Amino acid sequence: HSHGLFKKLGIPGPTPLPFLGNILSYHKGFCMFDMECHKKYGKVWGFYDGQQPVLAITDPDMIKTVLVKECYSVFTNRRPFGPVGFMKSAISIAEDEEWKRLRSLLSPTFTSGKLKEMVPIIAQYGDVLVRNLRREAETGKPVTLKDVFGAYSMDVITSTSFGVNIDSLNNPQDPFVENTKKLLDPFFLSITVFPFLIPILEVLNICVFPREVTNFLRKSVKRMKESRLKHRVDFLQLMIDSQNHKALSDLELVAQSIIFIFAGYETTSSVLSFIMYELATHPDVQQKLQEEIDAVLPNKAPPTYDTVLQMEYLDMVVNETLRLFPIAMRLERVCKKDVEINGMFIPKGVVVMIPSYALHRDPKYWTEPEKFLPERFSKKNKDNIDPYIYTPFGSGPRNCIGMRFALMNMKLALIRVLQNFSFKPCKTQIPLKLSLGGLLQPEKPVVLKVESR
Ligand code: HEM
Ligand SMILES: O=C(Nc1ccccc1Cl)N(Cc1cccc(O)c1)c1cc(C(F)(F)F)ccc1-n1ccnc1
Repeated sequence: HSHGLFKKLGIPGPTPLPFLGNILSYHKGFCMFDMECHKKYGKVWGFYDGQQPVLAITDPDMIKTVLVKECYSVFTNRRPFGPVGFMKSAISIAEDEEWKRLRSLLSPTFTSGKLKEMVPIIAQYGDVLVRNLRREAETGKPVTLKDVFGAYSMDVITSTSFGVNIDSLNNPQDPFVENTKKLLDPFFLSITVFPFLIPILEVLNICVFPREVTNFLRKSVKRMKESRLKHRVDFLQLMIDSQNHKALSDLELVAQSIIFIFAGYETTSSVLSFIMYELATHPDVQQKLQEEIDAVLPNKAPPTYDTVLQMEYLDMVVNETLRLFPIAMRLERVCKKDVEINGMFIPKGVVVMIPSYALHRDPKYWTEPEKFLPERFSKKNKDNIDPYIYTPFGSGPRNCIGMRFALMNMKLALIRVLQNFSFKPCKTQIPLKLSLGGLLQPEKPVVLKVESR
Protein backbone atom coordinates (compact mmCIF):
# COMPACT_ATOMS: atom_id res chain seq x y z
CA HIS A 1 0.00 0.00 0.00
CA SER A 2 2.80 2.40 0.92
CA HIS A 3 5.10 0.95 -1.76
CA GLY A 4 3.14 2.71 -4.52
CA LEU A 5 3.92 6.15 -3.10
CA PHE A 6 7.36 6.56 -4.68
CA LYS A 7 5.91 4.84 -7.75
CA LYS A 8 3.09 7.40 -7.90
CA LEU A 9 5.54 10.30 -7.58
CA GLY A 10 7.63 8.80 -10.40
CA ILE A 11 10.73 8.24 -8.27
CA PRO A 12 13.06 5.32 -9.11
CA GLY A 13 14.22 2.90 -6.47
CA PRO A 14 14.63 -0.78 -5.61
CA THR A 15 11.30 -2.59 -5.65
CA PRO A 16 10.41 -3.23 -1.98
CA LEU A 17 9.03 -6.42 -0.44
CA PRO A 18 5.80 -6.30 1.59
CA PHE A 19 6.02 -5.58 5.33
CA LEU A 20 9.81 -5.26 4.98
CA GLY A 21 10.60 -2.72 2.26
CA ASN A 22 14.34 -2.71 1.50
CA ILE A 23 15.78 -3.82 4.85
CA LEU A 24 17.26 -6.92 3.19
CA SER A 25 19.46 -4.53 1.19
CA TYR A 26 21.07 -3.46 4.49
CA HIS A 27 23.18 -6.64 4.48
CA LYS A 28 26.10 -4.67 3.01
CA GLY A 29 25.60 -1.85 5.52
CA PHE A 30 24.03 1.59 5.34
CA CYS A 31 27.10 2.92 3.54
CA MET A 32 27.38 0.34 0.77
CA PHE A 33 23.63 0.43 0.13
CA ASP A 34 23.54 4.22 -0.19
CA MET A 35 26.44 4.31 -2.66
CA GLU A 36 24.96 1.63 -4.92
CA CYS A 37 21.56 3.31 -5.19
CA HIS A 38 23.20 6.66 -5.93
CA LYS A 39 24.96 5.25 -9.00
CA LYS A 40 21.96 3.40 -10.44
CA TYR A 41 18.80 5.22 -9.33
CA GLY A 42 20.17 8.70 -10.04
CA LYS A 43 20.29 11.88 -7.95
CA VAL A 44 16.98 11.29 -6.13
CA TRP A 45 15.58 7.86 -5.22
CA GLY A 46 13.29 6.31 -2.64
CA PHE A 47 13.05 3.12 -0.62
CA TYR A 48 11.22 1.80 2.44
CA ASP A 49 12.35 0.93 5.96
CA GLY A 50 9.37 -1.33 6.47
CA GLN A 51 6.29 0.83 5.99
CA GLN A 52 8.20 4.10 6.45
CA PRO A 53 8.83 5.84 3.09
CA VAL A 54 12.34 7.25 2.75
CA LEU A 55 13.42 9.72 0.07
CA ALA A 56 17.10 10.21 -0.76
CA ILE A 57 18.25 13.56 -2.18
CA THR A 58 21.69 14.60 -3.40
CA ASP A 59 21.00 18.00 -4.99
CA PRO A 60 22.78 20.67 -2.89
CA ASP A 61 19.89 23.10 -3.38
CA MET A 62 17.39 20.52 -2.12
CA ILE A 63 19.78 19.78 0.77
CA LYS A 64 19.97 23.50 1.75
CA THR A 65 16.19 23.78 1.50
CA VAL A 66 15.67 20.74 3.75
CA LEU A 67 18.32 21.67 6.33
CA VAL A 68 18.44 25.48 6.19
CA LYS A 69 15.82 27.21 4.03
CA GLU A 70 12.61 25.33 4.87
CA CYS A 71 13.83 23.93 8.19
CA TYR A 72 11.39 25.43 10.70
CA SER A 73 8.45 24.97 8.32
CA VAL A 74 8.68 21.54 6.65
CA PHE A 75 11.89 19.70 7.61
CA THR A 76 12.52 20.22 11.32
CA ASN A 77 12.74 16.94 13.25
CA ARG A 78 14.44 13.58 12.89
CA ARG A 79 12.90 10.10 12.54
CA PRO A 80 11.75 8.56 15.87
CA PHE A 81 14.58 6.63 17.51
CA GLY A 82 12.44 4.12 19.35
CA PRO A 83 11.67 3.16 22.99
CA VAL A 84 13.10 6.39 24.43
CA GLY A 85 11.52 7.34 27.75
CA PHE A 86 12.35 10.46 29.75
CA MET A 87 15.12 11.08 27.19
CA LYS A 88 12.44 12.33 24.78
CA SER A 89 13.30 15.78 26.18
CA ALA A 90 16.84 15.44 24.82
CA ILE A 91 17.78 18.25 22.44
CA SER A 92 18.68 15.69 19.78
CA ILE A 93 15.32 13.97 20.35
CA ALA A 94 13.02 16.95 21.01
CA GLU A 95 10.63 18.05 18.27
CA ASP A 96 9.28 21.40 17.03
CA GLU A 97 8.74 23.93 19.84
CA GLU A 98 10.60 22.02 22.56
CA TRP A 99 13.67 21.75 20.32
CA LYS A 100 13.69 25.50 19.65
CA ARG A 101 13.31 26.16 23.38
CA LEU A 102 16.08 23.72 24.32
CA ARG A 103 18.60 24.83 21.69
CA SER A 104 18.24 28.52 22.56
CA LEU A 105 18.68 27.56 26.22
CA LEU A 106 21.81 25.57 25.30
CA SER A 107 23.39 27.54 22.42
CA PRO A 108 25.34 30.03 24.61
CA THR A 109 26.87 27.03 26.40
CA PHE A 110 28.81 26.12 23.23
CA THR A 111 29.90 29.70 22.50
CA SER A 112 33.42 30.32 21.20
CA GLY A 113 33.90 32.52 24.27
CA LYS A 114 32.87 29.74 26.65
CA LEU A 115 35.13 27.15 25.00
CA LYS A 116 38.24 29.34 25.31
CA GLU A 117 37.76 29.62 29.09
CA MET A 118 37.75 25.80 29.35
CA VAL A 119 40.90 25.17 27.26
CA PRO A 120 43.37 25.06 30.21
CA ILE A 121 41.06 22.74 32.15
CA ILE A 122 40.71 20.35 29.18
CA ALA A 123 44.49 19.85 29.21
CA GLN A 124 44.85 18.49 32.77
CA TYR A 125 43.27 15.17 31.81
CA GLY A 126 45.12 15.39 28.50
CA ASP A 127 48.49 15.38 30.24
CA VAL A 128 47.22 12.32 32.12
CA LEU A 129 46.55 10.66 28.76
CA VAL A 130 50.15 11.26 27.69
CA ARG A 131 51.31 9.83 31.02
CA ASN A 132 49.27 6.70 30.25
CA LEU A 133 50.72 6.82 26.72
CA ARG A 134 54.37 6.76 27.80
CA ARG A 135 53.90 3.47 29.66
CA GLU A 136 52.38 1.97 26.51
CA ALA A 137 55.40 3.27 24.58
CA GLU A 138 57.67 1.38 26.98
CA THR A 139 56.15 -1.80 25.51
CA GLY A 140 56.99 -2.78 21.94
CA LYS A 141 53.55 -4.39 21.68
CA PRO A 142 50.72 -2.60 19.83
CA VAL A 143 47.95 -0.78 21.70
CA THR A 144 44.25 -0.47 20.90
CA LEU A 145 43.51 3.22 20.35
CA LYS A 146 39.78 3.05 21.17
CA ASP A 147 40.41 2.32 24.86
CA VAL A 148 43.06 5.01 25.32
CA PHE A 149 41.00 7.61 23.44
CA GLY A 150 37.87 6.58 25.33
CA ALA A 151 39.76 6.93 28.60
CA TYR A 152 40.61 10.51 27.63
CA SER A 153 37.17 11.14 26.11
CA MET A 154 35.48 10.13 29.37
CA ASP A 155 37.80 12.27 31.51
CA VAL A 156 37.21 15.40 29.43
CA ILE A 157 33.46 14.74 29.22
CA THR A 158 33.14 14.24 32.97
CA SER A 159 35.44 17.18 33.73
CA THR A 160 33.44 19.42 31.34
CA SER A 161 29.88 18.21 31.98
CA PHE A 162 30.61 18.16 35.73
CA GLY A 163 33.65 18.71 37.94
CA VAL A 164 34.90 15.11 38.18
CA ASN A 165 38.58 15.27 37.22
CA ILE A 166 39.27 11.55 36.86
CA ASP A 167 41.60 9.03 35.22
CA SER A 168 38.97 6.74 33.72
CA LEU A 169 41.27 3.90 32.65
CA ASN A 170 43.42 4.17 35.79
CA ASN A 171 40.42 4.67 38.13
CA PRO A 172 37.86 2.07 36.94
CA GLN A 173 35.64 2.31 40.02
CA ASP A 174 33.92 5.72 40.09
CA PRO A 175 30.19 5.51 39.26
CA PHE A 176 30.60 8.17 36.57
CA VAL A 177 33.25 6.14 34.73
CA GLU A 178 31.40 2.86 35.36
CA ASN A 179 28.07 3.91 33.82
CA THR A 180 29.61 5.45 30.69
CA LYS A 181 32.16 2.68 30.09
CA LYS A 182 29.39 0.07 30.25
CA LEU A 183 27.47 1.76 27.42
CA LEU A 184 22.81 -3.01 12.82
CA ASP A 185 22.12 -4.52 16.23
CA PRO A 186 19.19 -6.97 16.39
CA PHE A 187 17.11 -4.45 18.36
CA PHE A 188 17.42 -1.32 16.21
CA LEU A 189 16.76 -3.27 13.01
CA SER A 190 13.50 -4.64 14.43
CA ILE A 191 12.16 -1.17 15.26
CA THR A 192 12.41 -0.15 11.59
CA VAL A 193 10.09 -2.94 10.43
CA PHE A 194 7.83 -2.47 13.48
CA PRO A 195 7.37 1.25 14.22
CA PHE A 196 4.08 0.21 15.83
CA LEU A 197 6.19 -1.47 18.52
CA ILE A 198 7.69 1.88 19.57
CA PRO A 199 4.69 3.08 21.66
CA ILE A 200 4.21 -0.44 23.05
CA LEU A 201 7.81 -0.48 24.32
CA GLU A 202 7.30 2.82 26.15
CA VAL A 203 4.14 1.40 27.72
CA LEU A 204 6.36 -1.44 28.98
CA ASN A 205 8.72 1.23 30.41
CA ILE A 206 11.66 -0.54 28.73
CA CYS A 207 13.92 2.15 27.26
CA VAL A 208 16.91 1.56 24.99
CA PHE A 209 19.22 3.23 27.55
CA PRO A 210 20.10 1.06 30.60
CA ARG A 211 17.86 2.35 33.39
CA GLU A 212 20.54 1.57 36.00
CA VAL A 213 22.77 4.31 34.58
CA THR A 214 19.89 6.79 34.24
CA ASN A 215 19.05 6.68 37.95
CA PHE A 216 22.77 6.89 38.74
CA LEU A 217 23.00 10.09 36.69
CA ARG A 218 19.79 11.36 38.30
CA LYS A 219 21.22 11.06 41.82
CA SER A 220 24.58 12.40 40.62
CA VAL A 221 22.87 15.49 39.19
CA LYS A 222 20.94 15.91 42.45
CA ARG A 223 24.09 15.83 44.58
CA MET A 224 25.90 18.08 42.10
CA LYS A 225 23.01 20.55 42.33
CA GLU A 226 23.46 20.46 46.11
CA SER A 227 27.20 20.98 45.61
CA ARG A 228 26.41 24.18 43.68
CA LEU A 229 24.24 25.56 46.51
CA LYS A 230 32.25 29.12 42.41
CA HIS A 231 32.12 26.77 39.41
CA ARG A 232 31.52 29.10 36.45
CA VAL A 233 33.15 26.84 33.83
CA ASP A 234 30.90 23.78 33.65
CA PHE A 235 28.21 22.43 31.28
CA LEU A 236 25.72 21.79 34.12
CA GLN A 237 26.64 25.06 35.85
CA LEU A 238 25.80 26.94 32.68
CA MET A 239 22.49 25.02 32.67
CA ILE A 240 21.57 25.66 36.31
CA ASP A 241 22.41 29.37 36.24
CA SER A 242 20.32 29.96 33.11
CA GLN A 243 17.55 27.94 34.77
CA ASN A 244 17.11 30.37 37.67
CA HIS A 245 10.89 31.11 26.35
CA LYS A 246 10.01 28.97 29.36
CA ALA A 247 12.25 27.51 32.10
CA LEU A 248 14.55 24.48 31.88
CA SER A 249 13.42 21.54 34.01
CA ASP A 250 15.53 19.48 36.41
CA LEU A 251 14.96 16.09 34.77
CA GLU A 252 15.35 17.93 31.46
CA LEU A 253 18.81 19.00 32.63
CA VAL A 254 19.52 15.36 33.51
CA ALA A 255 18.66 14.25 29.97
CA GLN A 256 20.74 16.86 28.12
CA SER A 257 23.81 16.03 30.23
CA ILE A 258 23.56 12.39 29.13
CA ILE A 259 23.49 13.70 25.55
CA PHE A 260 26.62 15.77 26.15
CA ILE A 261 28.16 12.76 27.89
CA PHE A 262 27.81 10.18 25.13
CA ALA A 263 28.24 12.67 22.28
CA GLY A 264 31.77 13.31 23.58
CA TYR A 265 32.75 9.72 24.40
CA GLU A 266 32.32 7.05 21.70
CA THR A 267 31.74 9.79 19.12
CA THR A 268 35.00 11.55 20.00
CA SER A 269 36.95 8.31 20.53
CA SER A 270 35.76 6.95 17.18
CA VAL A 271 36.99 9.97 15.21
CA LEU A 272 40.26 10.09 17.16
CA SER A 273 40.90 6.46 16.19
CA PHE A 274 40.09 7.07 12.51
CA ILE A 275 42.57 9.97 12.44
CA MET A 276 45.52 8.04 13.87
CA TYR A 277 45.04 5.08 11.52
CA GLU A 278 45.28 7.36 8.48
CA LEU A 279 48.27 9.04 10.13
CA ALA A 280 49.92 5.64 10.61
CA THR A 281 49.23 4.53 7.03
CA HIS A 282 50.35 7.95 5.72
CA PRO A 283 53.38 8.99 7.79
CA ASP A 284 54.24 11.89 5.48
CA VAL A 285 51.09 13.63 6.71
CA GLN A 286 52.03 12.57 10.25
CA GLN A 287 55.55 13.95 9.82
CA LYS A 288 54.40 17.22 8.26
CA LEU A 289 51.70 17.62 10.91
CA GLN A 290 54.28 16.90 13.61
CA GLU A 291 56.52 19.45 11.89
CA GLU A 292 53.62 21.90 11.68
CA ILE A 293 52.72 21.24 15.33
CA ASP A 294 56.21 22.26 16.46
CA ALA A 295 56.13 25.25 14.08
CA VAL A 296 53.24 27.21 15.61
CA LEU A 297 54.24 25.98 19.09
CA PRO A 298 57.73 24.53 19.74
CA ASN A 299 58.40 21.29 21.57
CA LYS A 300 56.91 21.55 25.08
CA ALA A 301 54.67 24.52 24.25
CA PRO A 302 51.12 24.13 25.62
CA PRO A 303 48.21 24.54 23.19
CA THR A 304 45.85 27.50 23.34
CA TYR A 305 42.50 28.45 21.82
CA ASP A 306 44.30 30.94 19.57
CA THR A 307 47.09 28.53 18.60
CA VAL A 308 44.97 25.49 17.70
CA LEU A 309 43.03 27.44 15.07
CA GLN A 310 46.39 28.59 13.64
CA MET A 311 47.75 25.16 12.65
CA GLU A 312 46.19 24.98 9.19
CA TYR A 313 47.26 21.40 8.46
CA LEU A 314 45.63 19.99 11.61
CA ASP A 315 42.28 21.33 10.39
CA MET A 316 42.95 19.74 6.99
CA VAL A 317 43.71 16.37 8.60
CA VAL A 318 40.52 16.25 10.67
CA ASN A 319 38.40 17.35 7.70
CA GLU A 320 39.57 14.62 5.31
CA THR A 321 39.23 11.87 7.93
CA LEU A 322 35.67 13.03 8.65
CA ARG A 323 35.06 12.91 4.90
CA LEU A 324 36.32 9.34 4.56
CA PHE A 325 34.45 8.40 7.77
CA PRO A 326 31.39 10.53 8.54
CA ILE A 327 30.27 8.66 11.67
CA ALA A 328 26.72 9.95 11.11
CA MET A 329 26.44 8.10 7.75
CA ARG A 330 23.08 9.84 7.26
CA LEU A 331 21.12 13.01 7.98
CA GLU A 332 17.35 12.77 8.37
CA ARG A 333 14.54 15.33 8.42
CA VAL A 334 10.82 14.58 8.68
CA CYS A 335 8.62 16.31 6.09
CA LYS A 336 5.79 17.34 8.42
CA LYS A 337 3.82 19.25 5.77
CA ASP A 338 3.11 19.02 2.06
CA VAL A 339 5.86 21.00 0.32
CA GLU A 340 7.26 21.32 -3.20
CA ILE A 341 11.02 21.73 -2.79
CA ASN A 342 13.06 22.51 -5.93
CA GLY A 343 10.50 21.09 -8.34
CA MET A 344 9.65 17.97 -6.32
CA PHE A 345 6.53 17.23 -4.29
CA ILE A 346 7.30 15.87 -0.82
CA PRO A 347 4.21 14.51 0.98
CA LYS A 348 3.77 14.70 4.73
CA GLY A 349 5.33 12.17 7.08
CA VAL A 350 7.97 11.12 4.54
CA VAL A 351 11.49 10.76 5.92
CA VAL A 352 13.94 12.71 3.75
CA MET A 353 17.44 11.24 3.87
CA ILE A 354 20.81 12.81 3.06
CA PRO A 355 23.59 10.22 2.60
CA SER A 356 26.72 11.81 4.06
CA TYR A 357 28.88 8.74 3.39
CA ALA A 358 27.89 8.45 -0.27
CA LEU A 359 28.38 12.15 -0.98
CA HIS A 360 31.71 12.12 0.87
CA ARG A 361 32.95 9.33 -1.43
CA ASP A 362 31.25 10.59 -4.60
CA PRO A 363 33.75 10.81 -7.50
CA LYS A 364 31.84 13.80 -8.89
CA TYR A 365 32.92 16.10 -6.03
CA TRP A 366 36.16 14.33 -5.03
CA THR A 367 39.02 13.07 -7.20
CA GLU A 368 40.39 9.70 -6.03
CA PRO A 369 38.02 9.63 -3.05
CA GLU A 370 38.91 6.33 -1.36
CA LYS A 371 42.38 7.93 -1.13
CA PHE A 372 43.20 9.89 2.10
CA LEU A 373 44.40 13.07 0.36
CA PRO A 374 44.26 15.78 3.11
CA GLU A 375 45.33 18.41 0.52
CA ARG A 376 41.70 18.60 -0.64
CA PHE A 377 41.15 21.26 2.06
CA SER A 378 44.07 23.50 1.11
CA LYS A 379 43.51 27.26 1.09
CA LYS A 380 43.11 27.25 -2.72
CA ASN A 381 41.01 24.05 -2.89
CA LYS A 382 38.80 24.46 0.21
CA ASP A 383 36.64 26.92 -1.75
CA ASN A 384 35.79 24.36 -4.46
CA ILE A 385 34.04 21.93 -2.09
CA ASP A 386 30.28 22.33 -1.77
CA PRO A 387 29.29 22.91 1.89
CA TYR A 388 26.10 20.89 1.30
CA ILE A 389 28.04 17.83 0.07
CA TYR A 390 30.69 17.60 2.81
CA THR A 391 28.50 17.67 5.94
CA PRO A 392 30.28 15.86 8.79
CA PHE A 393 28.49 17.96 11.43
CA GLY A 394 25.40 18.49 9.29
CA SER A 395 24.20 22.00 8.54
CA GLY A 396 21.43 24.45 9.31
CA PRO A 397 20.01 25.45 12.70
CA ARG A 398 19.92 21.78 13.79
CA ASN A 399 23.58 21.02 13.04
CA CYS A 400 25.95 19.64 15.67
CA ILE A 401 25.73 22.09 18.57
CA GLY A 402 29.05 20.78 19.89
CA MET A 403 30.92 21.05 16.59
CA ARG A 404 33.29 23.71 17.93
CA PHE A 405 33.77 21.82 21.21
CA ALA A 406 34.37 18.45 19.54
CA LEU A 407 36.79 20.00 17.05
CA MET A 408 38.67 21.69 19.89
CA ASN A 409 38.65 18.60 22.13
CA MET A 410 40.09 16.40 19.38
CA LYS A 411 42.57 18.99 18.10
CA LEU A 412 43.85 19.76 21.61
CA ALA A 413 44.37 16.02 22.13
CA LEU A 414 46.05 15.55 18.75
CA ILE A 415 48.56 18.38 19.26
CA ARG A 416 49.89 16.90 22.51
CA VAL A 417 49.89 13.27 21.36
CA LEU A 418 51.72 14.04 18.11
CA GLN A 419 54.38 16.25 19.70
CA ASN A 420 55.52 13.39 21.98
CA PHE A 421 54.99 10.10 20.09
CA SER A 422 54.93 8.61 16.60
CA PHE A 423 52.52 5.94 15.38
CA LYS A 424 53.75 3.08 13.18
CA PRO A 425 51.67 0.26 11.60
CA CYS A 426 51.95 -2.94 13.69
CA LYS A 427 51.28 -6.51 12.40
CA THR A 428 46.19 -3.38 11.99
CA GLN A 429 44.83 -4.09 8.51
CA ILE A 430 45.46 -1.82 5.48
CA PRO A 431 42.05 -2.71 3.88
CA LEU A 432 40.48 -1.19 7.04
CA LYS A 433 37.25 -3.04 6.26
CA LEU A 434 34.34 -1.05 7.66
CA SER A 435 31.72 -2.72 9.82
CA LEU A 436 28.51 -3.82 8.12
CA GLY A 437 26.36 -2.65 11.04
CA GLY A 438 24.65 0.62 11.88
CA LEU A 439 27.69 2.38 13.37
CA LEU A 440 30.59 3.83 11.39
CA GLN A 441 33.18 2.09 13.55
CA PRO A 442 35.46 -0.78 12.54
CA GLU A 443 34.63 -4.18 14.03
CA LYS A 444 38.34 -4.95 13.77
CA PRO A 445 39.98 -2.71 16.42
CA VAL A 446 42.65 -0.11 15.72
CA VAL A 447 46.00 -1.28 17.12
CA LEU A 448 49.25 0.37 16.00
CA LYS A 449 52.79 0.79 17.30
CA VAL A 450 53.55 3.88 19.42
CA GLU A 451 57.16 5.08 19.41
CA SER A 452 58.61 7.77 21.68
CA ARG A 453 61.19 10.51 20.98
C1 HEM B 1 33.63 14.64 16.09
C2 HEM B 1 32.53 14.63 16.85
C3 HEM B 1 31.10 14.91 16.37
C4 HEM B 1 30.54 14.75 15.17
C5 HEM B 1 31.22 14.23 13.87
C6 HEM B 1 29.15 15.17 15.24
C7 HEM B 1 28.24 15.16 14.20
C8 HEM B 1 26.89 15.43 14.39
C9 HEM B 1 25.87 15.29 13.38
C10 HEM B 1 26.15 14.82 11.94
C11 HEM B 1 24.68 15.63 13.90
C12 HEM B 1 23.32 15.62 13.15
C13 HEM B 1 22.96 17.01 12.65
C14 HEM B 1 21.82 16.93 11.68
O1 HEM B 1 20.78 16.30 12.05
O2 HEM B 1 21.85 17.61 10.62
C15 HEM B 1 24.90 16.01 15.28
C16 HEM B 1 23.92 16.43 16.17
C17 HEM B 1 24.15 16.82 17.46
N1 HEM B 1 25.37 16.85 18.12
FE1 HEM B 1 27.17 16.27 17.32
N2 HEM B 1 28.90 15.57 16.53
C18 HEM B 1 30.06 15.43 17.26
C19 HEM B 1 30.23 15.73 18.59
C20 HEM B 1 29.31 16.27 19.45
C21 HEM B 1 29.55 16.61 20.83
C22 HEM B 1 30.91 16.42 21.52
C23 HEM B 1 28.41 17.10 21.33
C24 HEM B 1 28.10 17.62 22.75
C25 HEM B 1 28.84 17.35 23.83
C26 HEM B 1 27.43 17.08 20.29
C27 HEM B 1 26.12 17.49 20.39
C28 HEM B 1 25.18 17.31 19.40
C29 HEM B 1 23.78 17.58 19.54
C30 HEM B 1 23.16 18.13 20.84
C31 HEM B 1 23.15 17.31 18.40
C32 HEM B 1 21.65 17.46 18.12
C33 HEM B 1 21.36 18.86 17.60
C34 HEM B 1 19.90 19.21 17.78
O3 HEM B 1 19.06 18.31 17.53
O4 HEM B 1 19.56 20.40 18.08
N3 HEM B 1 28.00 16.57 19.16
N4 HEM B 1 26.26 15.87 15.54
O1 LIG C 1 22.32 13.40 18.02
C1 LIG C 1 22.48 12.52 17.24
N1 LIG C 1 22.09 12.81 15.86
C2 LIG C 1 22.20 11.88 14.75
C3 LIG C 1 23.32 11.90 13.95
C4 LIG C 1 23.43 11.01 12.90
C5 LIG C 1 22.41 10.10 12.65
C6 LIG C 1 21.29 10.09 13.45
C7 LIG C 1 21.18 10.98 14.50
CL1 LIG C 1 19.73 10.96 15.55
N2 LIG C 1 23.08 11.27 17.73
C8 LIG C 1 23.30 10.08 16.91
C9 LIG C 1 24.70 9.48 17.02
C10 LIG C 1 25.78 10.13 16.44
C11 LIG C 1 27.04 9.59 16.54
C12 LIG C 1 27.23 8.38 17.19
C13 LIG C 1 26.15 7.72 17.75
O2 LIG C 1 26.36 6.50 18.41
C14 LIG C 1 24.89 8.27 17.66
C15 LIG C 1 23.38 11.16 19.14
C16 LIG C 1 22.51 10.38 19.88
C17 LIG C 1 22.70 10.21 21.24
C18 LIG C 1 21.72 9.35 22.02
F1 LIG C 1 20.62 9.11 21.26
F2 LIG C 1 22.32 8.17 22.34
F3 LIG C 1 21.36 10.00 23.16
C19 LIG C 1 23.77 10.83 21.86
C20 LIG C 1 24.65 11.61 21.12
C21 LIG C 1 24.47 11.78 19.76
N3 LIG C 1 25.33 12.55 19.11
C22 LIG C 1 26.56 12.22 18.78
C23 LIG C 1 27.11 13.32 18.13
N4 LIG C 1 26.20 14.27 18.12
C24 LIG C 1 25.13 13.79 18.73
